[PDB]
Amino acid sequence: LGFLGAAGSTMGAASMTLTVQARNLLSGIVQIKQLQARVLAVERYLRDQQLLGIWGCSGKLICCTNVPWNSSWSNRNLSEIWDNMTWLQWDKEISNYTQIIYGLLEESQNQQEKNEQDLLAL
Amino acid sequence: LGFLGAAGSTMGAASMTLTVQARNLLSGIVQIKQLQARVLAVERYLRDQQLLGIWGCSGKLICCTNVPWNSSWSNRNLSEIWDNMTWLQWDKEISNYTQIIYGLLEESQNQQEKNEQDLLAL
Amino acid sequence: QVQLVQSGSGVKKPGASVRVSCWTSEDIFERTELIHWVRQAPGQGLEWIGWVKTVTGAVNFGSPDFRQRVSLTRDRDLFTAHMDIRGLTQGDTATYFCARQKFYTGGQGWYFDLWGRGTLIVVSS
Amino acid sequence: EIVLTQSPGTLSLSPGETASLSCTAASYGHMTWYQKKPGQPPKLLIFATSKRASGIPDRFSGSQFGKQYTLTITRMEPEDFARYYCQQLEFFGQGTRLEI
Amino acid sequence: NLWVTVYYGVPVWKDAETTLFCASDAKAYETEKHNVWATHACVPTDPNPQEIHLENVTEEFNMWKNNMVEQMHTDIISLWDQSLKPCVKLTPLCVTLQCTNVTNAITDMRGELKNCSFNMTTELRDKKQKVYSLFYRLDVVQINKEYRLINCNTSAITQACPKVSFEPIPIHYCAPAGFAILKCKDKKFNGTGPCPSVSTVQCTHGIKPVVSTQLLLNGSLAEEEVMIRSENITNNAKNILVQFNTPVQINCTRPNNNTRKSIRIGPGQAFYATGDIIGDIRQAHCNVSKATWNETLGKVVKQLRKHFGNNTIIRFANSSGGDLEVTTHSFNCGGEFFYCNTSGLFNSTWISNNDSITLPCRIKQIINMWQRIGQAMYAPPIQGVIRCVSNITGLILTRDGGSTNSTTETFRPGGGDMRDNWRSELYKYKVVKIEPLGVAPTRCKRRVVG
Amino acid sequence: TLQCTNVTNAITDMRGELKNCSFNMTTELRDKKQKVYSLFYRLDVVQ
Ligand SMILES: *[C@@H]1O[C@H](CO)[C@@H](O[C@@H]2O[C@H](CO)[C@@H](O[C@@H]3O[C@H](CO)[C@@H](O)[C@H](O[C@H]4O[C@H](CO)[C@@H](O)[C@H](O)[C@@H]4O)[C@@H]3O)[C@H](O)[C@H]2NC(C)=O)[C@H](O)[C@H]1NC(C)=O
Ligand SMILES: *[C@@H]1O[C@H](CO)[C@@H](O[C@@H]2O[C@H](CO)[C@@H](O[C@@H]3O[C@H](CO[C@H]4O[C@H](CO)[C@@H](O)[C@H](O)[C@@H]4O)[C@@H](O)[C@H](O)[C@@H]3O)[C@H](O)[C@H]2NC(C)=O)[C@H](O)[C@H]1NC(C)=O
Ligand SMILES: *[C@@H]1O[C@H](CO)[C@@H](O[C@@H]2O[C@H](CO)[C@@H](O[C@@H]3O[C@H](CO)[C@@H](O)[C@H](O)[C@@H]3O)[C@H](O)[C@H]2NC(C)=O)[C@H](O)[C@H]1NC(C)=O
Ligand SMILES: *[C@@H]1O[C@H](CO)[C@@H](O[C@@H]2O[C@H](CO)[C@@H](O)[C@H](O)[C@H]2NC(C)=O)[C@H](O)[C@H]1NC(C)=O
Ligand SMILES: *[C@@H]1O[C@H](CO)[C@@H](O[C@@H]2O[C@H](CO)[C@@H](O)[C@H](O)[C@H]2NC(C)=O)[C@H](O)[C@H]1NC(C)=O
Ligand SMILES: *[C@@H]1O[C@H](CO)[C@@H](O[C@@H]2O[C@H](CO)[C@@H](O)[C@H](O)[C@H]2NC(C)=O)[C@H](O)[C@H]1NC(C)=O
Ligand SMILES: *[C@@H]1O[C@H](CO)[C@@H](O[C@@H]2O[C@H](CO)[C@@H](O)[C@H](O)[C@H]2NC(C)=O)[C@H](O)[C@H]1NC(C)=O
Ligand SMILES: *[C@@H]1O[C@H](CO)[C@@H](O[C@@H]2O[C@H](CO)[C@@H](O)[C@H](O)[C@H]2NC(C)=O)[C@H](O)[C@H]1NC(C)=O
Ligand SMILES: *[C@@H]1O[C@H](CO)[C@@H](O[C@@H]2O[C@H](CO)[C@@H](O)[C@H](O)[C@H]2NC(C)=O)[C@H](O)[C@H]1NC(C)=O
Ligand SMILES: *[C@@H]1O[C@H](CO)[C@@H](O[C@@H]2O[C@H](CO)[C@@H](O)[C@H](O)[C@H]2NC(C)=O)[C@H](O)[C@H]1NC(C)=O
Ligand SMILES: *[C@@H]1O[C@H](CO)[C@@H](O[C@@H]2O[C@H](CO)[C@@H](O)[C@H](O)[C@H]2NC(C)=O)[C@H](O)[C@H]1NC(C)=O
Ligand SMILES: *[C@@H]1O[C@H](CO)[C@@H](O[C@@H]2O[C@H](CO)[C@@H](O)[C@H](O)[C@H]2NC(C)=O)[C@H](O)[C@H]1NC(C)=O
Ligand SMILES: *[C@@H]1O[C@H](CO)[C@@H](O[C@@H]2O[C@H](CO)[C@@H](O)[C@H](O)[C@H]2NC(C)=O)[C@H](O)[C@H]1NC(C)=O
Ligand SMILES: *[C@@H]1O[C@H](CO)[C@@H](O)[C@H](O)[C@H]1NC(C)=O
Ligand SMILES: *[C@@H]1O[C@H](CO)[C@@H](O)[C@H](O)[C@H]1NC(C)=O
Ligand SMILES: *[C@@H]1O[C@H](CO)[C@@H](O)[C@H](O)[C@H]1NC(C)=O
Ligand SMILES: *[C@@H]1O[C@H](CO)[C@@H](O)[C@H](O)[C@H]1NC(C)=O
Ligand SMILES: *[C@@H]1O[C@H](CO)[C@@H](O)[C@H](O)[C@H]1NC(C)=O
Ligand SMILES: *[C@@H]1O[C@H](CO)[C@@H](O)[C@H](O)[C@H]1NC(C)=O
Ligand SMILES: *[C@@H]1O[C@H](CO)[C@@H](O)[C@H](O)[C@H]1NC(C)=O
Ligand SMILES: *[C@@H]1O[C@H](CO)[C@@H](O)[C@H](O)[C@H]1NC(C)=O
Ligand SMILES: *[C@@H]1O[C@H](CO)[C@@H](O)[C@H](O)[C@H]1NC(C)=O
Repeated sequence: LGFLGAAGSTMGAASMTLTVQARNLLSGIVQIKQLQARVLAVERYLRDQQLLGIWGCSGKLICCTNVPWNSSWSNRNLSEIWDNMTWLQWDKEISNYTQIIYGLLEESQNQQEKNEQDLLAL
Repeated sequence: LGFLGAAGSTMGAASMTLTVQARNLLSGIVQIKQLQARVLAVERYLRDQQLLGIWGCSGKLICCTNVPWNSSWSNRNLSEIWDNMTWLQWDKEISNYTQIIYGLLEESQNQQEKNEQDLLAL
Repeated sequence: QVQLVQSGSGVKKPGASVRVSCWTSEDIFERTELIHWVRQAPGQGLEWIGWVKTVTGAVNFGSPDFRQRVSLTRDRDLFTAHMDIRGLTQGDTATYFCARQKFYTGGQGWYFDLWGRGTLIVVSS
Repeated sequence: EIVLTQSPGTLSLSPGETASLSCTAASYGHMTWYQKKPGQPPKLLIFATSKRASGIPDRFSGSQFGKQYTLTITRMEPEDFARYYCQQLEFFGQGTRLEI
Repeated sequence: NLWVTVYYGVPVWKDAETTLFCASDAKAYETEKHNVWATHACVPTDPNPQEIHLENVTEEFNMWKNNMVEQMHTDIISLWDQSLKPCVKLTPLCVTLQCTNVTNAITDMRGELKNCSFNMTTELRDKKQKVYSLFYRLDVVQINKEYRLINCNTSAITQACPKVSFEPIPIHYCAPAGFAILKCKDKKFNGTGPCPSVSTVQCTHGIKPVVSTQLLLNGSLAEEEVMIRSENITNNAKNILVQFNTPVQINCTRPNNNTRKSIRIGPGQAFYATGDIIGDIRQAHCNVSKATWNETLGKVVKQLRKHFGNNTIIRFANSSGGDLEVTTHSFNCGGEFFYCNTSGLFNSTWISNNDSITLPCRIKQIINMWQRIGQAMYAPPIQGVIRCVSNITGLILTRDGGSTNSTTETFRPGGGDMRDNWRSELYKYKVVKIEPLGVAPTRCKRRVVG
Repeated sequence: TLQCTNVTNAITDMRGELKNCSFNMTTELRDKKQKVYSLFYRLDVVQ
């Protein structure tokens, strides 16, 4: 696959390249409008890392939650999604309620898990 | 031993000061060429964190892998390296091994462990 | 092999003064750290005379026999250099050359990358 | 003691064999070589570092040890028959000449 | 068996160049808000003592490749140029001057001063005025009564701004985060080659942007004995930094209550020019202690013999020629620019086995800095009193070339390249970058629980 | 103000393309003026 080779391929196959994509400037790392561009690349990276930190997904390429998948928002078989679709197509199907999904990751998983862990700790 | 005071110590002894080195502007933190210098320090810092994230070593000063050491890279004893050498000498000693080692850590450990762990989670 | 433009040749009486000069384009001159002069007498090997620094005009001569009788000058706005010789003798008959060095790093030795065609000075009765 | 001297001096050469010229000097340092023909200004052959001078068509090479430097010229080509001189900073040698 | 392990924060560095931060004394800025070197904002001096002695660490230095010099040089020029942009733009000043020598003077017939007048513009396009005032011989050329300014065919002559001090202010250079400045602690260091002992510092200290030609003034003093340093010793193109271990003190003065006149040459366009002079007029000059100077040269000679042998003769001589800036000692005292005759200092020969030296000086108001082509600065006069004291810390010397029939060598003042001054302070420091990534063997297997 | 006529005594190729014009230009001194002469192309000038 290689960089950019991966996006077109079945969503399952794409998982093999997640580090490749991270290395090839996805991370925003840089090898007076040019200065502004360098700063913006950094901001984009840190913002996304903050989301992962909120979700408890930081440090991982693949991260799971206890929030159920909204099947009514995709209407497809599990294997159909992983083998018969690209990520480019997939993004269009679940784009509308994405604000909800992100909120659920915080509320349904992390706020409660941290409180329960604190109760066990004390 | 203070900033870089560890350079005069053995590689083993030096490990006690890794946090100190992290504190002493390794972080890139500040107390129009001066602006560019500040941006550069940040870019360098984030790059190194990404590399640790790729290795799965993020958040730790010391990290292990299942990738075996090549005795042919140094032809030195384990205790010889830790007690009879400085880090400055060591870097020179294995300096042409960075490309292979860095690739092995990603390919042999980090992507593989994450895929296997996902399968257990399914 | 870029040539420096050299002044013409001629004959002088003993004790007379003479001026020798050379010119270059501004993109040649600016690059030069030192302008050197050498002398080629018939039947002899090449002899170093001295040099002038293009920036400050500082001069460092070889034998004192030249220092007393030779003055070197430069003009950065005209992209030229001049050698003024006084007290000419019959022993000074020789071909004189303008030559240049553009090496700015020490330990590399001296270089004469550019040369003029040179000029002949004859001193006689 | 003469600071810079050259050898062998004038010699006959046969094209097809590679030439060898050499010179020595007081103390130690980088040394360079020039080619000269009658009626012409001299030209640089070898950089003082022994690196070939720019504009030279890969026929010249050399190296040094101690106080001595050796210059070689590929196949003694007749086109290169000329006066040759060593230089060490302020000093020039007496030179050599290639003949046949 | 052994396995690969990763260590973040490892104390390893590599040679590198990076832009350094300008730091200075905020209090110096408070004493003069428009000082060109102080700047309007900077990093604090960071006077805090070095934490680190780097025991058992050695490394190679090469002051001739030290890029801190280029950054210092670039910043000094850039600050100078920026400080002159607000200035009045005296370009209209170049008009035909008609004049003769100063008459009815008390005097010291010195030809140094002329009394000149010209048709100058005024606040109104319709009106002209006669300015008068005095000029120095060095600033003018003949077209014989008709004169022109010596730099009138350059792109511009502009007045130094009247409220900008040029007094040197200490400038410290500090590392960017992730970088460090290393300092060689070896006593009497060459400035090149392996250093037996090093240390780490957050910033440089004590460096001042002092402009001078033949004699470095107010620099660091060699630690024990006079040091001789050069890029090479066989290449006569290279300059020698003498580095005295003791100062040689000099008094310099300038006569005599010269008054100043303020002329508008256009709307609000103030032009300053030299007015009348009260009392006797004397040639400017300096005293160098004769005894101190002689002892100092003897120490230099002893060091030179280390490179040339003990069967040698060391001769000194004055400049061979070239621009006024290289042939004379030039310096800025009180805002005035002086050029002094140093030949009295070098008339000596040294052979193996309350008095003072007075040096005459000359003054010009038009200065071409750093041998720049096409630009010139006109200094406004300082109002009548210059008193200046300085520390000579070393000389910039060159050696005559040519073959000899003897062991005699001759040395002269030379250089004039300001980068050689900066190097005399920066040789102690080196810039490196810290590289945290490292790997080493251990027995660990990275046990995994899934 | 330029005062001038067509180029004359030229070898030529009456083409009106070139003009020979003179004027009083300033000098390095406010007090002096010089006659420049030189050539202009027709496209660059108007009456
Ligand atoms: C080597 O170091 C010495 C000492 O550090 C240095 O000599 C010093 O020079 C400064 C500046 O010329 C002198 O400071 C002056 O002191 C007088 C004392 O009354 C002041 O009046 C001066 O003020 C002037 O500038 C002000 C700026 O706004 C004006 O407002 C004011 O009206 C004056 O014009 C100024 O502070 C200092 O006294 C001397 N020190 C000695 C011992 O003379 C020397 O110049 C350095 N050498 C080199 C080559 O830099
Ligand atoms: C000024 O610049 C000069 C150069 O233009 C400097 O001269 C150099 O000085 C060093 C130190 O004295 C000399 O090194 C010596 O080399 C000889 C022999 O060379 C050996 O290594 C070469 C590598 O290619 C090899 O080919 C030879 O066979 C030898 O193995 C040694 O025997 C000496 O011990 C010493 O190492 C340099 O040779 C010399 N010039 C050159 C071109 O090497 C001079 O020192 C500078 N002056 C200063 C810095 O003050
Ligand atoms: C800017 O103006 C100055 C001053 O007029 C110009 O410098 C002058 O340049 C001329 C021509 O090179 C020099 O003339 C020489 O005079 C000597 C006298 O013995 C004569 O032997 C030479 O043959 C020649 O005639 C003149 O001396 C020199 N003036 C000074 C004070 O050095 C300068 O060239 C002008 N810059 C320009 C036009 O770009
Ligand atoms: C791009 O298209 C080609 C050609 O269709 C894909 O090649 C597939 O290779 C695998 C190998 O096991 C076969 O099983 C597939 O049947 C081939 N194509 C299809 C459509 O199945 C190639 O994988 C495609 N690249 C992607 C999807 O990223
Ligand atoms: C620098 O080197 C010295 C030795 O020259 C080190 O001193 C060591 O001190 C420990 C103290 O227990 C001894 O056990 C070692 O044997 C000493 N070393 C030697 C070689 O005798 C000093 O620690 C070194 N600096 C650093 C930072 O480690
Ligand atoms: C320069 O020349 C001017 C003009 O001659 C001198 O000033 C004149 O001095 C006389 C005598 O006091 C006055 O009567 C004139 O009115 C003055 N002229 C002006 C314009 O004020 C000036 O003193 C001379 N400068 C010197 C000699 O240094
Ligand atoms: C200013 O004084 C100088 C002398 O110091 C005058 O020039 C001299 O004029 C006399 C003749 O009257 C000559 O004999 C001298 O040789 C000249 N000296 C020099 C150095 O050339 C000068 O003319 C006076 N004023 C002006 C405007 O020239
Ligand atoms: C240069 O002048 C200064 C004074 O401006 C001299 O320094 C003073 O010398 C007297 C001598 O009795 C001392 O009492 C003062 O205390 C000195 N002032 C100081 C040290 O600030 C200086 O010695 C003179 N230099 C020379 C070479 O004569
Ligand atoms: C340099 O030394 C000279 C000579 O000692 C000083 O000039 C003397 O200054 C005093 C001041 O009262 C006069 O009385 C003497 O007649 C002067 N001697 C002369 C003119 O030969 C000179 O001032 C000193 N320069 C300084 C200290 O800058
Ligand atoms: C240099 O100029 C200053 C003035 O700018 C002179 O100061 C005068 O000193 C006398 C001394 O009694 C006072 O009465 C005057 O009032 C002062 N002038 C002013 C304007 O206040 C100083 O004396 C002058 N020096 C010389 C050599 O004349
Ligand atoms: C260096 O010192 C000498 C005196 O020892 C200065 O004297 C010059 O000597 C030559 C001899 O032919 C004269 O022609 C010159 O006229 C003398 N001086 C001048 C200014 O021309 C020599 O000038 C000094 N060099 C300098 C000051 O650069
Ligand atoms: C620099 O100082 C020296 C020494 O004072 C000056 O040499 C003088 O040159 C004139 C030339 O006619 C001689 O008459 C003097 O006797 C010399 N004085 C000596 C030898 O002590 C030299 O001229 C000065 N240079 C300049 C440019 O002024
Ligand atoms: C020339 O060097 C001397 C010696 O370093 C300087 O005098 C010293 O100044 C410092 C200032 O803090 C004092 O602490 C020392 O005690 C002084 N040493 C003495 C008096 O022997 C002198 O100031 C320097 N001159 C200049 C112009 O910088
Ligand atoms: C998955 O495939 C089965 C096939 O019988 C189908 O019944 C089911 O609805 C599919 N799930 C989807 C489309 O989400
Ligand atoms: C998303 O919203 C847009 C705009 O309302 C609508 O046109 C589209 O059908 C929606 N798509 C999905 C997948 O809900
Ligand atoms: C060790 O080096 C050998 C060299 O042939 C290589 O084949 C082997 O794979 C290397 N081991 C590791 C862990 O890289
Ligand atoms: C470690 O030391 C032992 C001592 O007998 C030696 O045999 C072995 O080869 C050494 N290992 C190295 C140098 O890697
Ligand atoms: C890296 O390669 C260079 C090439 O000559 C070699 O000299 C050096 O020893 C090598 N370093 C390592 C760590 O293998
Ligand atoms: C200055 O202008 C006046 C006229 O206002 C003129 O007469 C004079 O000649 C000009 N300059 C001189 C030196 O006369
Ligand atoms: C300077 O370098 C020379 C040559 O290596 C050496 O002999 C001398 O001792 C050095 N000086 C110092 C102070 O190290
Ligand atoms: C300098 O010292 C020497 C002796 O070493 C002496 O002969 C000479 O006269 C002294 N120069 C002076 C005092 O100016
Ligand atoms: C310069 O000005 C004068 C003013 O009378 C005018 O006659 C002249 O034509 C102008 N220029 C030329 C070249 O004549």
